[PDB]
Amino acid sequence: TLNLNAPTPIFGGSTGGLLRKAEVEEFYSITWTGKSETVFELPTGGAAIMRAGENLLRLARKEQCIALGAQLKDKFKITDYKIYRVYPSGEVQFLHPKDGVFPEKVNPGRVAVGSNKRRIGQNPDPAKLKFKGQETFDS
Amino acid sequence: NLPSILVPMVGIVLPAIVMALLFVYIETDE
Amino acid sequence: MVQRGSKVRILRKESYWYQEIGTVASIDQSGIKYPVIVRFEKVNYSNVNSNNFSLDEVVEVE
Amino acid sequence: FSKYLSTAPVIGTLTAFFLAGLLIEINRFNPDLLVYP
Amino acid sequence: DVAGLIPCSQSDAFERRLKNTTQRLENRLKKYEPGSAPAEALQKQIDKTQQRFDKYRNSGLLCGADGLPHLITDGRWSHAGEFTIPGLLFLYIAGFIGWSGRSYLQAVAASDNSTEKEIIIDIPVALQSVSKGFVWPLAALQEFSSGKLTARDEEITISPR
Amino acid sequence: AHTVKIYDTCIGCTQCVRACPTDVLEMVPWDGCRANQIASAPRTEDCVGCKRCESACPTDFLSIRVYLGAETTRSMGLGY
Amino acid sequence: IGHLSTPISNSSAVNGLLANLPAYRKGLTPRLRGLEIGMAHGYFLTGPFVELGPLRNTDGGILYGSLSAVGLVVILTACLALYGKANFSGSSKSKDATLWESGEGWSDFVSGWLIGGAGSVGFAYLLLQYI
Amino acid sequence: KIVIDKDPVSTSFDKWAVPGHFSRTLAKGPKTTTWIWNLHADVHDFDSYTSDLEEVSRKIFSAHFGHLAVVFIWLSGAYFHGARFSNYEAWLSNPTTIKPSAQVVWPIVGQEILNGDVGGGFQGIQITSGLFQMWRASGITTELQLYVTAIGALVMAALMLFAGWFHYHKAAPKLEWFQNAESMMNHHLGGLFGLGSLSWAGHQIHVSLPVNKLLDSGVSPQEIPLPHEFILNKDLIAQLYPSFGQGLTPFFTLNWNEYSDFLTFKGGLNPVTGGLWLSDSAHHHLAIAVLFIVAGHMYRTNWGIGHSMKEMYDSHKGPFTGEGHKGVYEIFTNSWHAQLSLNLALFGSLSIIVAHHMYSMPPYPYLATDYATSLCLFTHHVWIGGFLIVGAGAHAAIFMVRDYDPAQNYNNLVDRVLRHRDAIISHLNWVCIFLGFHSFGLYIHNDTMRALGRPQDMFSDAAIQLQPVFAQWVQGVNSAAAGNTAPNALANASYAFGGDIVSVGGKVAMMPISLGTADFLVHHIHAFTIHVTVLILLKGVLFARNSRLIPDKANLGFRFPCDGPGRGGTCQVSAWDHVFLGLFWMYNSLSVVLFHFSWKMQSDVWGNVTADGAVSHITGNNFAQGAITINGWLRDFLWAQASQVIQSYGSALSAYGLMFLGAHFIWAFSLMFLFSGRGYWQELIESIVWAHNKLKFAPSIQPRALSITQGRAVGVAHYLLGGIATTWSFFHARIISVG
Ligand code: CLA
Ligand code: CLA
Ligand code: CLA
Ligand SMILES: CC1=C(C/C=C(\C)CCC[C@H](C)CCC[C@H](C)CCCC(C)C)C(=O)c2ccccc2C1=O
Ligand code: SF4
Ligand code: SF4
Repeated sequence: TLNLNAPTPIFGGSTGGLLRKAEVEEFYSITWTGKSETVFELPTGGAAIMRAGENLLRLARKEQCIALGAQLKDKFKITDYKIYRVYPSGEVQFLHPKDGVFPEKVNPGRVAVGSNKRRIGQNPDPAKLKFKGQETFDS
Repeated sequence: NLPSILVPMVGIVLPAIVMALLFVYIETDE
Repeated sequence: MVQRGSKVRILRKESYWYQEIGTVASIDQSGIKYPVIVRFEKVNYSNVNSNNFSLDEVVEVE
Repeated sequence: FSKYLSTAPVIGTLTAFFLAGLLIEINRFNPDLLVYP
Repeated sequence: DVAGLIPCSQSDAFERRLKNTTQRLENRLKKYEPGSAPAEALQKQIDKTQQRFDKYRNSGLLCGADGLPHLITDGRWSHAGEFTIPGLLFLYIAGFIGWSGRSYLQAVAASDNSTEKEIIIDIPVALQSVSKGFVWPLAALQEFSSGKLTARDEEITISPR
Repeated sequence: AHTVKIYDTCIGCTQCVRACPTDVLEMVPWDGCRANQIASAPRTEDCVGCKRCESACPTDFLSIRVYLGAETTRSMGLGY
Repeated sequence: IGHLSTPISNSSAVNGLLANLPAYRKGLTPRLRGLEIGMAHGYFLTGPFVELGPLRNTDGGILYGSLSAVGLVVILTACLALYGKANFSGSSKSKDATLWESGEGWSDFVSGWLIGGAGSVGFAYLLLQYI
Repeated sequence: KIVIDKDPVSTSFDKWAVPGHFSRTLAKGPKTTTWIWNLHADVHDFDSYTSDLEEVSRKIFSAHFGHLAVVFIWLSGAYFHGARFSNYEAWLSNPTTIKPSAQVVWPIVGQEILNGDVGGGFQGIQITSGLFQMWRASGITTELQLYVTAIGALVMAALMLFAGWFHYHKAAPKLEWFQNAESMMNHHLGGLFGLGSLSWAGHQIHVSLPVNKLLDSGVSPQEIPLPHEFILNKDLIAQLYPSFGQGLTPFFTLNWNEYSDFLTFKGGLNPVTGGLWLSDSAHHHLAIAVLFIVAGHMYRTNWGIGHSMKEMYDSHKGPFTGEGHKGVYEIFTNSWHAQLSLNLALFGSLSIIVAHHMYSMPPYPYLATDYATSLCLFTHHVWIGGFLIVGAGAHAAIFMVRDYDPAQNYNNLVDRVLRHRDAIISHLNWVCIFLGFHSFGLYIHNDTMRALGRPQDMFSDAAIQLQPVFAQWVQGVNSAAAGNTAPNALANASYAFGGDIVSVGGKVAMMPISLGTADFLVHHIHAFTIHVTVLILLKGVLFARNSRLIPDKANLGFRFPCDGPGRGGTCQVSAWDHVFLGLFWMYNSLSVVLFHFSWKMQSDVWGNVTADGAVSHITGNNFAQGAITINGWLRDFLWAQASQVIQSYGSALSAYGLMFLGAHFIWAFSLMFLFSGRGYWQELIESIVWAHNKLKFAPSIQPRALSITQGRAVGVAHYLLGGIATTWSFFHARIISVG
């Protein structure tokens, strides 16, 4: 789970983050264990310091979580980032890793959502699907 | 005399009315 | 049946190299759909030179 | 250096330097050629 | 006399352009020292003007009411030197540069590295295509008849339909 | 949300998944071969529509397509 | 922490002026805080109209300037009515339940702005043409 | 400590064959035609392909030698064409009457009509570069001294070009030779700037002051002794300012008051020429030298004494600003771009200061009466300055993407500006909108008032007045400052604030530029247009790494066009695209500054003086009531003063008329690239590759459309070139005819 409360990094700043959208619906939180006391750029402004931790950071967008979750895998090789999205004034817990593994890795039990059993040149003309509820790419 | 009454009616007053019903029709919800 | 090194013409109408000549680099010896790998002299807009086609999209102009 | 002069910007320039100077010297001895006489 | 255009030898507006061009240079000459170097450059400019009015009078050009030589392209052979004769003189030169760069690219494309030889130009193959480019009105005739000047549409790449 | 459809000319290259900035995509085993993979989009509500998954697909005229549909707050990429 | 902590952030010298203005003041009802807001803004709004007007050296300029400023307040009554018609639809409750968050008093606030706005426009007409 | 490497790079032509040799991305061959533009884009960006800061900095050092070569080559051409193809000898005899000229035009197709009646017995182009007035202040009287200086620059150009070969191929210094900023600041201050102003102070005393003392006595440029005779013959230097007879004994015994005749503080304009007194500028650079030589002994070196710039920043920290300047020295001795942007900011900010200080205090003799040059000298250095300030916001943004390190910057003054950037940008956002309403709308108000027949309701001097009292006061404290607070000065710092009309020839050299209601409006137009230009560039710097929109904008790069059509559409989000947008606004800002200048002087300042003393200006004092409306800017400035750039066909000014229309073309041609987008042309070219593939001759280098980033770049390049060269042609054809 989210394990809130967990210690925010030693930061103190950033006008650019977590405004009034967060309190009404859907903010996010990325949780990781940083194996140093080192500085890292935030998507808001740049520094904080990562704790020994159990480190947690409440971010506004999921796009800002995967951007920070890419920096911890690139620069510090801590790939244990585990993002969430909150409860009653939020929507959906445990966004990533969604099936216990990274999405670039294969995992059996996943189902091919959004797959098509055809090419793109085999897409029909929109005149054939005119005045119907079908769309020219759905199957 | 009728120009002096009609042109501030549809120059000022009548746009301010139709702006009001539109702005309520936009930001209402079912 | 196309073999490796054969100079083919592409009939895939969506492809960048439609109705153009390319040489098959290899074919996959399994039942995988689109096994025919053709290498082209001309790069597409993503600057690549290969693609996987089927045998229905290629011919044997040799 | 000869393989440098075969490159496109230099050989695009010296031939354009040649073809301009062709046209420049023509208008000095044959000025104001409107029509074929 | 094809559109009310009087010839320039009897056109008085054209003969009056000369009277004002030299009067605008003689007054430019009237202040300078007579033996000076800007003095002789104005007489070289005055006589270069007289070599274009006498060149246009004797050539049989057509001057309007303004007095400027008009050109007549419907092509008549009495006015053939305006557009028809330098146009034919153009078309060989442009087709020379055209067929040279086309013959260069067909020779280069059937090599090991074709894109390399477009950057650095092979002076053997460049001067070869000049030799194949001078004969282009003859060379394109047997090229079009042989069937290898154009390509059929199953060989070119074409957008989807 | 924007619609993301993955076509069968994919090769299991895994490049569009790791180029996704909002973690929409994932890799899944294939039915008819049970060895190769294909991309899949189970989280299309997160899709901003940046089309970075199309810039990474190596196939000629890419196997994954993004059709920009209705714009929610996630797909508009709004921090407010 | 998400908010930046400058030395003048959360200063009591300006957090006491915010807590005592008639938009955040605790004791007021929406009829009263619309009157206090309306009395302040209508008082200065007739300022620029009488000294910077299309007619300023007339009989004539103090009345028509103040006639213009009550023209703004009757426009801005509609804007406060339209903002309440839109943002409080069904009197949409929220997490704070103030006049600004949920509606809950809003029809009185616009009339309070109407009374104090048209008052101080006319009140400052007295101190300029007379007094 | 000098440390170098011996022969790291050979002097071969193996890499002259292959274009693109430097990068792993290039030199494989152009598969498409973007490679031709990818090559010319990332050549002199050494930081991308070379990943060693030692190897990068050697390329940068020896490349400035090549740029030092081309300036010296350009300077020799300035001196050669003054020697051979100029009327400089005849001009010194009559400097007011004869127009300065170089660049004779060849007798070919008709461009020998540009060789006009320029003065005396010479025919050429009336030039507006001020080299005739610069060489007269240097003391030059014959063309042989120009001819040897043209040779002297070419040998110096070869000397710099050899030094760039030597210091990269043969003896390339290490990284530690470049990171020594304190010894570099010591050397450039006292040596480059101090001795450069000390040695030039030697020229103005021994050479410039003696010949100008006889030239302003007006004998002849032939009767005047050659300037080596003022060094040899000490009786000749004694008949003019007789204080040279005492030698250097007033200098070493500190009895400097004996130099009161060639080291003055006269401080005005010469009544014979209309330039600054040369004995002022002789005393000037001598005082500048000692301030620069003394300041060059400040920073620490290997001798213990001296300031350390790393320990000045440590313990310059307050309670507002966290860790202070700790880290900005380590940033500045590693980032070549943060060094470039700051040195570009104050090079371009200086270049506008040079323009403002040279029309009001004309340094050269007969520069003030030469209205044809003083306007072009202003408008040049303003335009040069604004390009460099955009390069400051450019290279500050390139610093943020790859040279910014978050580990080195925690709670310092780079971190704390990148943490409240939403407060900086939005408060900058408001102050443009406040200034755009309250400066441009006061013109829109004045248009509407004069259109409606209401001239008593606009902002004017016979209307609602907006007098500039904060600037009119500063005109008062600087016009009444000679004798009270600068007591040794005989006259004021300039005649622009207040003073007499200095009339050299029949024309005004300088007169007090008054300030009124119109001057309040334009100076707030300038305040507005600058603040938007700051706003675009500073938004590019502070958001170069990330935003709320794209949190990994530094992972994508400094120069990338978009992140796609998602997030609503993310076109022009990068740091490069803010530099691209700021270029127009810099063009928008500076072109009003040059329109303000060109009509302020023509109406109120520049003009003729009659034999009694009354002044009749050029445009006749129509800036006061015309330049408060946009129609008066259109009718009385752009329409009324372009009557010389269009009536110039058939005269000697005809190439200004052809450059006028020819720059309207390139400006309007640029909108083809700016307004449109790439993917139209990539499918238009697909119809043209077909019509070449039909006849079997399509090139193997595949044709592509220009990229999105290039199409923006090729559109802003022709936009500025189209509008500056229109302003070039309009300014030149106007002031040559009337001034
Ligand atoms: C298109 C319709 C329209 C019409 C008919 C007018 C008419 C007027 N405008 Mg204009 N104005 C308009 C649109 C219009 N405006 C737009 C679109 C702009 C933006 C460009 C402006 C910008 C503008 C400015 C800046 C000013 C005007 C002013 C005026 C007045 C000039 C004559 C005058 O002073 O009488 C003398 C009469 C008076 C001074 C008082 C008139 C009565 C007031 C406005 C209403 C009284 C309140 C009433 C109880 C209820 C409100 C009714 C009201 C909404 C109609 C006149 C009433 C001047 C003005 O006085 O503004 C008020 C002025 O300074 N206008
Ligand atoms: C003259 C003998 C000579 C030779 C044979 C070389 C050879 C080499 N140099 Mg060296 N070098 C030299 C002199 C020489 N250099 C000089 C005089 C300088 C000082 C400028 C340098 C400074 C230098 C640097 C910093 C670098 C090299 C590099 C190189 C290597 C590759 C360069 C290349 O292939 O592009 C050839 C380049 C050109 C032909 C373009 C030259 C552009 C000139 C200098 C200016 C042109 C601008 C001009 C004013 C045009 C204005 C616009 C116009 C329309 C008016 C190659 C071994 C590179 C290297 O070793 O990489 C590992 C490298 O980074 N050189
Ligand atoms: C002349 C054309 C033009 C105009 C009017 C504008 C206007 C503006 N630009 Mg734009 N811009 C332009 C060309 C123009 N730009 C071009 C060609 C480019 C491409 C390079 C840009 C790229 C660009 C950038 C990158 C930025 C701007 C910004 C701005 C805004 C500056 C804020 C301000 O002071 O507003 C003041 C408003 C005016 C001066 C308009 C005058 C109108 C009068 C005063 C009022 C209107 C009368 C009346 C009340 C109308 C209402 C009545 C009606 C509804 C009935 C302003 C809206 C900046 C911004 O938005 O930051 C805040 C910014 O960063 N622009
Ligand atoms: C016109 C245009 C193009 C097409 C322009 C192209 C493809 C540039 C090609 C023109 C040059 C002039 C081709 C040069 C070809 C050779 C170098 C010519 C050599 C001749 C020698 C004699 C020198 C774009 O690609 C584009 C992209 C994005 C936004 C706007 C635009 C845009 O406006
Ligand atoms: S991006 Fe496309 S081609 Fe690449 S692995 Fe995914 S589905 Fe296959
Ligand atoms: S459009 Fe962007 S966010 Fe959506 S699936 Fe593709 S890469 Fe991921």
